Amino acid sequence: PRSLKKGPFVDEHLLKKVDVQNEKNTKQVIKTWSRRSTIIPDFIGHTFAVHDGRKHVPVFVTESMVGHKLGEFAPTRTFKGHI
Amino acid sequence: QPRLKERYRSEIRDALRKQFGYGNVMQIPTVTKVVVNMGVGEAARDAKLINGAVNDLALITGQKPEVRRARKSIAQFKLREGMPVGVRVTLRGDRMWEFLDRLTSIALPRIRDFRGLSPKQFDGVGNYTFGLAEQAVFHEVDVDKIDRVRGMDINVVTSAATDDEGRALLRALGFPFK
Amino acid sequence: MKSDIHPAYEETTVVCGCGNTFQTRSTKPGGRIVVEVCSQCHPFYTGGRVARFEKRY
Amino acid sequence: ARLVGVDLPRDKRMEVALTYIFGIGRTRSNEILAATGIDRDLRTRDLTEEQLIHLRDYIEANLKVEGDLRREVQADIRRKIEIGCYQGLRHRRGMPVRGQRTKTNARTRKGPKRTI
RNA sequence: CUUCACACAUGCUACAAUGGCCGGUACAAAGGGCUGCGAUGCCGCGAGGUUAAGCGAAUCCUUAAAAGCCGGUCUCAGUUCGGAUCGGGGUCUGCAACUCGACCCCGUGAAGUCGGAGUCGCUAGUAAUCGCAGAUCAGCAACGCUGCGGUGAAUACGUUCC
RNA sequence: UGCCUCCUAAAAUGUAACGGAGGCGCCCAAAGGUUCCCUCAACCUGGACGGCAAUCAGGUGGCGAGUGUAAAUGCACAAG
Ligand SMILES: [Mg+2]
Ligand SMILES: [Mg+2]
Ligand SMILES: [Mg+2]
Ligand SMILES: [Mg+2]
Ligand SMILES: [Mg+2]
Ligand SMILES: [Mg+2]
Ligand SMILES: [Mg+2]
Ligand SMILES: [Mg+2]
Ligand SMILES: [Mg+2]
Ligand SMILES: [Mg+2]
Ligand SMILES: [Mg+2]
Ligand SMILES: [Mg+2]
Ligand SMILES: [Zn+2]
Repeated sequence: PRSLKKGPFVDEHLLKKVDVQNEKNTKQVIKTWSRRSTIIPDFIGHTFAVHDGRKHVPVFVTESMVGHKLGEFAPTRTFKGHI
Repeated sequence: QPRLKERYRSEIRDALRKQFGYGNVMQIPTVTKVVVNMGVGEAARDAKLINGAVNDLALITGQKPEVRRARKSIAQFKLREGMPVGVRVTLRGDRMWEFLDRLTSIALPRIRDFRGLSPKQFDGVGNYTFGLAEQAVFHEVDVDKIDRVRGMDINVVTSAATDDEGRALLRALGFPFK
Repeated sequence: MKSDIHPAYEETTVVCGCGNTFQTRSTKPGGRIVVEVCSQCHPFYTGGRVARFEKRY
Repeated sequence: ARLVGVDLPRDKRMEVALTYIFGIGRTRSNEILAATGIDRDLRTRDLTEEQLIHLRDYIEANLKVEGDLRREVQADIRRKIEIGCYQGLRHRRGMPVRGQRTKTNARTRKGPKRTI
């Protein structure tokens, strides 16, 4: 939580969504709503579907988005322009 | 005596007679010329490539390149027939081996996020061609004496007769492949 | 035309931070080219989801 | 009197004269002139060339100057764009990035008035 | 509810020498404190961290008031004016700071050289300028609002015209 | 309304019409003289931005490009 005294922040419901998927060979996308969870250096190569208010946006954590929150990649304001 | 040339006729010249069944030592493949051009297409406006694309390949390769003119006029590029659009150097002899030495050793493995070069880039004869993204790693140029970035692509021309025959020549020379 | 047009091109010794060094010929002024990664100290030359549950549970 | 590649202007006190280097402000200039012993109240025309050696080398140990900071700036602006973050969507169009107000202001991140 | 080709209104900070910065050094008033005020000491460049005396308060804390006076320096420059923007690294509150929090450190140094038609406030402790406290409040986008005191002018022939 | 080129024009030349198609009243101090050297366009394959097409490299390619300017005769031995 933004201070270097209590580490980074990940919601507890984000992690334990998988229990028996070490042995049936799947890489299931996560239907999540926690925009506020910091991408720690353990989500590398995984994927998430982030809720931007009206739908879910698929983000792929490559390696270089390791210091940012999860919600920075699903924008929440549609703006094509004035004219 | 350059070090890649003496290493070529030390084990590379002999290893291809076992991997490929050549009867004669004159059938052994060898790189003949290495061609580097910029191709500065943004020279049909304001004509500033004299300081740009000539004064860097002279520093990279070692000899001053050839300003090349257009063949015909294409309207959508503002390109008139008889206008400098590409800058090309040709490397032979000792300066060819000393460019491929400086390429594979220190220049090519310092591209940002480098994961090799594609081995599917042979034309059908045994001639290899890859490209680069920017005014590259090559330490002879610096930020104090360069304008805007510009890329190059490098042709490697061998005496090989087919693709894997030329691919195996470039493997022992030191080209990475994924 | 192989006279007073091309730049100066003399001998130049390269050293690496790993310790690999060799002698070539280039247009570096002074023979003082310095790399910090070379063709022998670089990668690509020498090499389920329940891991979420392993960390904080 | 080139110090790092910026050509310091003549007739100027050295505390402010070292600030025209891109990458050195007022705080760093107090600790360039401290570790080298050069007094602050000194004109740059009285700059001894042996004294110029004492601070042309201390910078490459700890500080950062033209080129290798301006590229560190423009690569960080580069990095945010292709990963597709909120500030990368915001550096392409030109609107301000640190959560500013876009309704009545932000003329610094834009031009003058466009007059529709 | 914080969008952004633009437009209006209310303010703040400026364009500097009656000033900027650095060092020493005086003088307030009214208010807040137990789900709190954190003195002293120590660590940290700094926001702050930790320890804990006193205090339901004319007792203790908030509390260093700032303008001012003295000395040094800068010498009229888009600058040692201006601090918007942006890069990087931090701290605190909160379950949580990406959309969308203040604050701190380092780098970056945009516009602006006193403002067209038009228009606004003010008759004396007033205008002008300088800080401080409060309420809502975990925190704050407080440059607002409601109070407090410091320094402190210039003019009013006159009722023709708005 | 003069000059240039094709067709009509009947396989030498010539040949009418208010018959059918287009040009000219210049341009070049090199786009002239000579000497020496080179082969083009299109297609295919590989290649940073680069696309049907800029520049590169390799194939295939006997003239399909090009010719200061209209068309005809020519020109790759080049007159390009
Ligand atoms: Mg509102
Ligand atoms: Mg201290
Ligand atoms: Mg201006
Ligand atoms: Mg200032
Ligand atoms: Mg002025
Ligand atoms: Mg009155
Ligand atoms: Mg409050
Ligand atoms: Mg006839
Ligand atoms: Mg006849
Ligand atoms: Mg006519
Ligand atoms: Mg001639
Ligand atoms: Mg000719
Ligand atoms: Zn090495």
